[PDB]
Amino acid sequence: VLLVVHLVLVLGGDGTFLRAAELARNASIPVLGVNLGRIGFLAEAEAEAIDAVLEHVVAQDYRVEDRLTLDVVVRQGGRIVNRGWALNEVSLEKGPRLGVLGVVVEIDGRPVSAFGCDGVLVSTPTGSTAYAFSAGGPVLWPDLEAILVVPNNAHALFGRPMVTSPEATIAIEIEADGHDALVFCDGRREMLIPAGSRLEVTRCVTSVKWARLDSAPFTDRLVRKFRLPVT
Amino acid sequence: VLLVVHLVLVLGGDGTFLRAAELARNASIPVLGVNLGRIGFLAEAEAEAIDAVLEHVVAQDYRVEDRLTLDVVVRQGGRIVNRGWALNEVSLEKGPRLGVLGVVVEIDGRPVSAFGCDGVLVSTPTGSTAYAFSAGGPVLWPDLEAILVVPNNAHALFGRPMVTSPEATIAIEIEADGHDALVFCDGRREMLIPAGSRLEVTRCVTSVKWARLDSAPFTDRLVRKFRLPVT
Amino acid sequence: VLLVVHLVLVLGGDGTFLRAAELARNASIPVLGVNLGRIGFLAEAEAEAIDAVLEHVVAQDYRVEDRLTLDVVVRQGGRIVNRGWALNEVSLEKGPRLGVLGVVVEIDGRPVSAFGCDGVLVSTPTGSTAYAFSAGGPVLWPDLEAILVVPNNAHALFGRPMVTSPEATIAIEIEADGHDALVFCDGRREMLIPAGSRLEVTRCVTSVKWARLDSAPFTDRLVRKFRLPVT
Amino acid sequence: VLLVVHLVLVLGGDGTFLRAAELARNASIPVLGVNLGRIGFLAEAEAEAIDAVLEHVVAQDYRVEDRLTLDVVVRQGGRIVNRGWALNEVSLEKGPRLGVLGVVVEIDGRPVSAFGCDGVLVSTPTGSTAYAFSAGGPVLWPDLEAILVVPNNAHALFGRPMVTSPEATIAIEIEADGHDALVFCDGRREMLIPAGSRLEVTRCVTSVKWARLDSAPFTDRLVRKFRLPVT
Ligand SMILES: NC(=O)c1ccc[n+]([C@@H]2O[C@H](COP(=O)([O-])OP(=O)(O)OC[C@H]3O[C@@H](n4cnc5c(N)ncnc54)[C@H](O)[C@@H]3O)[C@@H](O)[C@H]2O)c1
Ligand SMILES: NC(=O)c1ccc[n+]([C@@H]2O[C@H](COP(=O)([O-])OP(=O)(O)OC[C@H]3O[C@@H](n4cnc5c(N)ncnc54)[C@H](O)[C@@H]3O)[C@@H](O)[C@H]2O)c1
Ligand SMILES: NC(=O)c1ccc[n+]([C@@H]2O[C@H](COP(=O)([O-])OP(=O)(O)OC[C@H]3O[C@@H](n4cnc5c(N)ncnc54)[C@H](O)[C@@H]3O)[C@@H](O)[C@H]2O)c1
Ligand SMILES: NC(=O)c1ccc[n+]([C@@H]2O[C@H](COP(=O)([O-])OP(=O)(O)OC[C@H]3O[C@@H](n4cnc5c(N)ncnc54)[C@H](O)[C@@H]3O)[C@@H](O)[C@H]2O)c1
Repeated sequence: VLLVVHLVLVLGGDGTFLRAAELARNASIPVLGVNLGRIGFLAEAEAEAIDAVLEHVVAQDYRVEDRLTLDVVVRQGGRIVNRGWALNEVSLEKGPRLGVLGVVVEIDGRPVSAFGCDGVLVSTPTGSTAYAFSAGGPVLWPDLEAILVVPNNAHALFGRPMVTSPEATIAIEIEADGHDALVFCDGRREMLIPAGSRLEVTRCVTSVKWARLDSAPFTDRLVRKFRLPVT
Repeated sequence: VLLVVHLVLVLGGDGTFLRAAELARNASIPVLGVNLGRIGFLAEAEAEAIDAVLEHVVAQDYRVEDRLTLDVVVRQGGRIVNRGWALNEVSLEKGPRLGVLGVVVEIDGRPVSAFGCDGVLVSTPTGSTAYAFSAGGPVLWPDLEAILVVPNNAHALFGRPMVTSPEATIAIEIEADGHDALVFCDGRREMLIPAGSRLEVTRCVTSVKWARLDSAPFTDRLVRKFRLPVT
Repeated sequence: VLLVVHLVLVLGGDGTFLRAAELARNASIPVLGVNLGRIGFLAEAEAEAIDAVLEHVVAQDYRVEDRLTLDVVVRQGGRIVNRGWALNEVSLEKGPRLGVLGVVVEIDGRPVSAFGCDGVLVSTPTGSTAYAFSAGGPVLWPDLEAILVVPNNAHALFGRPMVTSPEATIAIEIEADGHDALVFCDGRREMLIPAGSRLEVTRCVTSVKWARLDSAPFTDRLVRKFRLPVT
Repeated sequence: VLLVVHLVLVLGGDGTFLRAAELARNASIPVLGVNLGRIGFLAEAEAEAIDAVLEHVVAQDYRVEDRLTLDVVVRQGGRIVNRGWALNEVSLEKGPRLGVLGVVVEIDGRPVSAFGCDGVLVSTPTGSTAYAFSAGGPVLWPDLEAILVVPNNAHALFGRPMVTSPEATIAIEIEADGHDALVFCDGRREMLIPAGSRLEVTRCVTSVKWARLDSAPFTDRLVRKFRLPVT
């Protein structure tokens, strides 16, 4: 049992959760998280109804559901040249003081889209209401089994989000003649994506573990924290 | 093994499968079909290499996935007054020479959003590439197990497509105080919705049955039928 | 100075202005109105501080901008068979118990896109916050001089809203080979469109006349009527 | 008369054009540009029908139309702390190895939207078919008079593009507690946007000059170069 702060417990926020989640996954030990004042999505609770929280983790009140989390590898011609993971997503991204980045999205070996773009977001349903949400994404209910593909500012006619089945092979091909790209996962863990390389995102063998205290619907979080006028 | 035209076999189009597959639906027997010149999505075989198909119908060579399908009934407080099912999706539609239709959208029995609109769409993943796509909805992998909610011309701040978990219950309550609506199922099977009714879609217990001949990736159908510019 | 209810004065709603403003339209005399409790966009005055308004109607204190309005006629090869005008917009709409409507979209007499759909919308900038908004269209500043094209539930790769120059001619040719459609004007004034017709909208020579009482910024209307979350 | 390369003439592409355009504006001298093989939007011609090009610039075949171009100022409390311009746009942007950037969009002194975001794109109609296009933007016909406001990946419920009248005051307020932001214009001319600062985009007194050789419709460029299936 462990704590990361301002079974796994975390007392802070979404930023700290995906920080939490990293090891909690790593150690196949269910993560648990509670808000510390600052409003954030992923946190099952606020820092106000506390005692019950801790108590329930001692009284053993929660569950662990297989949240899709993704494994990312960059490989240089046959040759895996880098590996990663993320609870939220794998953000393919261009440098900042740079221009449009050339990229090919292939799913299950068919290239579904090519374009110039800020980058590509392949996100879990678990993180469907983040950046991918930012990029026009649909909301995915955390318990789905699927992969979310949402391009980042694509100079293209077609960039409609695609949601494929949990078992497919998403590939971003980085143009040779172009620039080194970037990958960040859940906000951290940058890696370099050399031009000519090729991203490849897939489901990771070990999903992370999500400790539900209130076994209530996503619909209850989603409206309250986003402030949906359900009028 | 029956034949239908514009084991189940059909020589027509999308509405011929929905017609064909309609009857087979009750007769538990997997649907299979050939597109008829003019672009048709769900046809595993086309109006060009039709003959060759036959073999799979004679040797009975293909496989069947239980595609998520949806069950719908309109109810006025505890009184289920009608039910429908769908291959593509279930569109609630306002009267035809009418105006915006009054609405509150509930998911998980939780109200997510209220508004006037053309209406709201509830789709099977396979229907995400039909009406829902046109109406602003994302692409879902056909083999998915999940439900898609797309509001139809919603005079709203937010009408983002929602991809729900198959273990859900989507319900739209129709304004009593206003006009009676319409509901369609696979675009066919229209039904009349009393003002004040409550729409309610859920994962259908009896999937449709699919005759897959050539086990290629969905990205190959999606590309040609949609003619995706990987330009 | 005439009064209409759910100088031109009205005590109703958006469709009461469109009704009121309708007749005044021929009578060249600026429209002015008060919203009636339930949210109404175009009302420069509301159902709360109504009385105070009056002054501007008695002292005749306000000003008039010539809001771009549009002229529409349906023609079958050189034969203009009907015409309409609009405050908000001009929606081509498919038959009501029908299916997708066949279409080629031409702007500047150049074909930009073809498809089936619910239909296509042509709007005055003031109509961009009405149907066109709901149908996927952007917000245009009301005082604009420009025309907005928004396709309505278009089974297409690309149906991006188009904001054209007022010095243009937008034309949608309706499939002959298929079904007859419908066209509306301010949602009212429906017209029947023969299959094969050719829709043609252009900058209307005779703008509507606007009675602006309180010279505030449009962002103040837009915020309250829309209730924009600057949260 | 002057040339920038691989009255103003330019022989290269869109990248070089907005490079061209900078001074050509600066020296109130109409810009003119011709493709040099590499496909790009803004260039009136290709490097294949050349002689006529040059010739027409000597025979004086073209025109100069007042393309909206924008003036940008960043000011530190009353105090203008930096000024800019751009033919395309003013891109408000967060650092790259950073997180969501806090920002308030006010038009004509009413704050229309606040959110966390990659940044804000305020673009001319002249550049409507670029990044703003990337960010979900509508296409604006170059000759319009308007300002385009398109947020860059906003963690917000509402980020609908807004098109206001040419004479309004767009303001992005950079949160104090946040991070220094960035501005790039047409790809160049970076400037630093300190937290607590406040962006302010407006029409620049001197529009740039666009030299039309073929006085044809935008619709002709737009379909050909984008490859619109107008089928
Ligand atoms: N929308 C954008 O422009 C943007 C900026 C970069 C990062 N992000 C997301 O933020 C996450 C990291 O956050 P940060 O601490 O680095 O701060 P940040 O400045 O990058 O902003 C992140 C915001 O998104 C929220 N968030 C994080 N993960 C989420 C999720 N899965 N679902 C819903 N909301 C979530 C956080 O609470 C915070 O409000 C990344 O995993 C990425 O998904 C999106
Ligand atoms: N686009 C719209 O706004 C709209 C309006 C009416 C109904 N529909 C759709 O019509 C479908 C039934 O089609 P129909 O054969 O009766 O003809 P139709 O005249 O209603 O037009 C259907 C169009 O959608 C295509 N289509 C049908 N199912 C599809 C699928 N699952 N994936 C991709 N494309 C598909 C057909 O090829 C055809 O081009 C319904 O499932 C509904 O989704 C769409
Ligand atoms: N949302 C849709 O899919 C849809 C379908 C039918 C027609 N319409 C719109 O209906 C409008 C006429 O409205 P109605 O009074 O006859 O009632 P209605 O029953 O057709 O609903 C109109 C709704 O749009 C609002 N509205 C009307 N004009 C507006 C404007 N210019 N800006 C912002 N909001 C506006 C009204 O307040 C009302 O909420 C037409 O101009 C058309 O744009 C929209
Ligand atoms: N879509 C994106 O993700 C993205 C990336 C950054 C820059 N841009 C745009 O590109 C421009 C600068 O181009 P760059 O040479 O630095 O290369 P770049 O790598 O930034 O890509 C720019 C692309 O946009 C095209 N372009 C530039 N201005 C345009 C316009 N006004 N309308 C239509 N297309 C245009 C260029 O031809 C090129 O294909 C900037 O002004 C900005 O508008 C957009």
